Amino acid sequence: LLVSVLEYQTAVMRRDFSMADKVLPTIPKEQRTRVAHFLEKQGFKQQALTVSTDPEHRFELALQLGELKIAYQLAVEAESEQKWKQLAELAISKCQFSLAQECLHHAQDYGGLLLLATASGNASMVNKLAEGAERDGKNNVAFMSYFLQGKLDACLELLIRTGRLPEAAFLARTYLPSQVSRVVKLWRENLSKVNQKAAESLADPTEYENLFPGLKEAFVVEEWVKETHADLWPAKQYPLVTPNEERNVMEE
Amino acid sequence: KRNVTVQPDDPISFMQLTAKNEMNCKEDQFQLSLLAAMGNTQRKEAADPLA
Amino acid sequence: DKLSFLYLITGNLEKLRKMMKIAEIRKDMSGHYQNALYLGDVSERVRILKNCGQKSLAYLSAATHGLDEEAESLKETFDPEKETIPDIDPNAKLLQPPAPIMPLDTNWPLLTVSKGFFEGSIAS
Amino acid sequence: NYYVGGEIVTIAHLDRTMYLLGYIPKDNRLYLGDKELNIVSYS
Amino acid sequence: MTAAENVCYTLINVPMDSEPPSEISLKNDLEKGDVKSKTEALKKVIIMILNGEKLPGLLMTIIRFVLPLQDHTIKKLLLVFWEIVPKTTPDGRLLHEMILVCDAYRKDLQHPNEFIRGSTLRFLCKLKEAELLEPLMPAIRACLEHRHSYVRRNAVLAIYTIYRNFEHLIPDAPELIHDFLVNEKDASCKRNAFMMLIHADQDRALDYLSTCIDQVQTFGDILQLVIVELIYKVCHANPSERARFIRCIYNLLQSSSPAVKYEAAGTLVTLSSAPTAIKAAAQCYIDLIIKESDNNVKLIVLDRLVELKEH
Amino acid sequence: HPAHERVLQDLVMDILRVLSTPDLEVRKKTLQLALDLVSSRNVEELVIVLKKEVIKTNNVSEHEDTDKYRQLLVRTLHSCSVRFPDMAANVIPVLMEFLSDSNEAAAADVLEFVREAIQRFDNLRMLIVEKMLEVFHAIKSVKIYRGALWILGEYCSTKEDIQSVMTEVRRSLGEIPIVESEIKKEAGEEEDRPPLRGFLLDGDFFVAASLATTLTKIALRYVALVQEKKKQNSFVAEAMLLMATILHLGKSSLPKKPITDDDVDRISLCLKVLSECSPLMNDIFNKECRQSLSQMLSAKLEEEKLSQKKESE
Amino acid sequence: KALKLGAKGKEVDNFVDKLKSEGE
Repeated sequence: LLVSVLEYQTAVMRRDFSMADKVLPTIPKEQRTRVAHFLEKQGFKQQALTVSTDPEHRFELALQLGELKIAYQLAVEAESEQKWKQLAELAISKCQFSLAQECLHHAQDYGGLLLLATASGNASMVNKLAEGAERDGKNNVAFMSYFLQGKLDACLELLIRTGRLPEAAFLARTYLPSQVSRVVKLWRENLSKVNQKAAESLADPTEYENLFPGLKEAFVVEEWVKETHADLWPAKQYPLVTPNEERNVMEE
Repeated sequence: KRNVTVQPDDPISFMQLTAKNEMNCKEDQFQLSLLAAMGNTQRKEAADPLA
Repeated sequence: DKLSFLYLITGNLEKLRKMMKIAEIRKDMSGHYQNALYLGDVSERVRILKNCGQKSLAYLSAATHGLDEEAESLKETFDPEKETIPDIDPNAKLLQPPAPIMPLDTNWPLLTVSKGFFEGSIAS
Repeated sequence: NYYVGGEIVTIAHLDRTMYLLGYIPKDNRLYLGDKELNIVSYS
Repeated sequence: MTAAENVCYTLINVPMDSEPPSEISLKNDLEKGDVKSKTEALKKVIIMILNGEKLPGLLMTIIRFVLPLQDHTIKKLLLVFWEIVPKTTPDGRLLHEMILVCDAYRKDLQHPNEFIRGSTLRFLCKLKEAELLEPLMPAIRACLEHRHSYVRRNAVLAIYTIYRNFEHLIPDAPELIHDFLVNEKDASCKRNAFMMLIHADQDRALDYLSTCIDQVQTFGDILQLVIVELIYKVCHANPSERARFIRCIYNLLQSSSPAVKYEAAGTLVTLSSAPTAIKAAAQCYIDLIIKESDNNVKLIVLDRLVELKEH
Repeated sequence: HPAHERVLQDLVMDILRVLSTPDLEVRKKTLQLALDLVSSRNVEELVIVLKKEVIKTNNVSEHEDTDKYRQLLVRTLHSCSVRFPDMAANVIPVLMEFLSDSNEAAAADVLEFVREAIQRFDNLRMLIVEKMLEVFHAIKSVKIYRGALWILGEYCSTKEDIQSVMTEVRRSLGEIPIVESEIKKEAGEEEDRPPLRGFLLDGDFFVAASLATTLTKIALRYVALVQEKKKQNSFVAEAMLLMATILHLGKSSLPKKPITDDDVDRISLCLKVLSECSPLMNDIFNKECRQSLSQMLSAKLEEEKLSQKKESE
Repeated sequence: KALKLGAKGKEVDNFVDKLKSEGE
């Protein structure tokens, strides 16, 4: 039981920091973590951070003090997803959204990245998130991120690649009428392996145009939407944008 | 076996909005234990009750 | 969740808006926010974020999308000495969902495949 | 144990009842005796 | 229902060493025998019925020649006989002969011997035929006011089981047992009344507990255990009530009864996830493991510490 | 529960008080739970308590399960030292004293640990070789003796260590030539037979095949370390003499069982390798054998990770 | 006017105050 640790703790308890600072260099490195835990519980978190030699305890103290630079450096050394998540929460609370983005990426928190990118209106971040989420098999975040950008072709290919051919056909008919015949052929081919009669019953709009009323008009509307909505609106114009529920794109 | 694939319609847990003291409501273990002891517990997994 | 997705891919936005209200009643905040994303309803997204205590994200969403009255009301709830107000990117784009071209009110048209020899003869 | 500043710190777990004899600052050692007059020390 | 699907309260695997007594022999011993011969014949009949023999021809012989006897052993054996004997036809109708037995139950509920009343009330807890219970209800209610605690404690259990199975026969049972609980002095009667209220009307059980909550430490260990069971069930159904009962459960960690300490520690973990509450419960378990000499207790309480660690 | 694990880590020292119970299953579950709760914060205190319990098992000869409890403590200290390599330096010297134990199972678990530690932790090689040379003469089990010979043969890197191994092997064989020494002993010109000579006379020549492999490894290494040809040739000829005298003993009527043809082939192979001293044979004995151990240990660790990953996946 | 040491129930109050400090 080191005298120097007890003298330091006694000096801190007496609030004689001038004596504590003289005793501190006499405390061996191995015991500094115990002294730092004592300082933290006494409410001297900032002094605990300077004394602590334990990278985990320094990380927790840096988070509680909001010392984002020290917490970041310790999170890089520790390679722990849980430390990156805690640092991301703190960075969001301090409005350091660039650091929060980096921490959420290291934590593989694709939900947090989507939340940050949609809040900031950062279309480039949403696109990188979509491609990243698609590579890491987070297909829900990938789909949402492509859909929010209006990248309907990427949403359609994602549904085809995941084997969701019925949902891909519904998406194609609703948003991409030009792609319907391609998706229905793939859907028939896949359904034929399970139920050949059900596969033959699916109408292809290329063979049976009469079963798809308005599809020819929908192709003209799809080209019109691609030409007129090519550029994303500035986020500040949101109050001026009619919600999609009130828009009849076929009439426009 | 605990990593259920998160579906698009699954609830998003916002840990910042959850009160720290929400104990997950465990099922009443006494009543489950009594039903199990009497033999009236249908085994959850194997006997699909609609079999 | 599957029902909300079905209404989205069929273009039934009216029923999708009913699903958003059902998520609100069930207190499924994640499902409520997801349905508000499918509808492009930024005003409900701001309301959900405000109710969940996410003041910073609620302000960011309201101020970025030109909801100036809600953004001002949220701004008054920030302690000006301790809390930094987020800067709004003036180049932020509106992530509006695409409008349905041809909503799917009827079932997929099935060809009358000749009723298999058994179905046609037994039914009579 | 020792008490300092409201904290109790355990020095050692004793396997028998020991009695405190004294502390010698020069040796950095605390001395204890048992009922059998066995003397033990702790750093 | 087959005898195998029926509720079985008693199993007796006696080797039938001697020639299985003929139904005619049993009938003669029941009709003409002395009290000892009738007692042995009735024991044999009960064992035969428990082993799956159907003796419908003996029912009226027992009613006529055994039921009117005032012998205490025969009275108790008859309660076991009435527990196992088929009371209904295959089509679920009550046997006409059972009306004669219902009057015997009414007489036994009014018997001058308190142990006959108490044993009959305990038997009525196993009766599933509402038509047999309906004419007994006035006599069962009168047993709540009996001078002997042995009758009162069993009358509470009879009312509880009748209310649980046949609410329409005694719809006022929760109120009647609440008024009984407030006025009762016997610890076993209080426990049985409180146990009924936990299952039938938790709000009345909580109202009673709220009047006595500061005195729970002074109660007997049996009543403390049932109070801990109520607190667990109520706080599980309604998490907002946890804040009210934490202080009561923490006081029960200091109980003199090790059984109460164990149940209080288990309940405290369900009431609070706070580090201080978990530490207090875990220390109580460690202290039980160290102080209790029985290895069964040590191993099972160690498993509670392992379950705590899984969180 | 990962949220509760950290709270139980603070209670590890209280859980270890359960080791006062004499029951082996209670001790086994307690040690497993303590090992699963080991962290960087409590490993040092845990290792000190486990060392004290190991030392207590030497003084308390009376309990039937003392040997099984000793084996459990050794396995627990092994797993702690693999997880926390900084503790290995403190644990290894205490565990190596158990190589002289009559309990072959506890000594085998120690030997497997020492083999893994000497391969993974280069800084411990010197300490392990020095301690292995100290305990080598006290080893009673043939299997443990064979494993100790292999470790000394594979990891002796200095000229002094190689000479010390040769000296202890000679001491364990006794007077050479063995056949001439035993005939002189019978002519008068448990008899404390050096342990290796005891094993050979009992007919356990598989130890001699392992010794021939060890002597080949150390002789080839000695030739690389020593520049003086006369000393190189003397040491190689001495290693060959030890193999030749064992072959002569094994073919004689003196041992309880004759040497097997497979052990004769193995010792004859080692003699031929030492006679030719080819660079290919030197690479096989001094590099490829150590690489094969490293590949086996990495493969075992990958399969354990894959099994844990299949359970987690 | 003697100094009173130890109030009955202080241990329960200290436990409750600790639980409140832990957010319960």
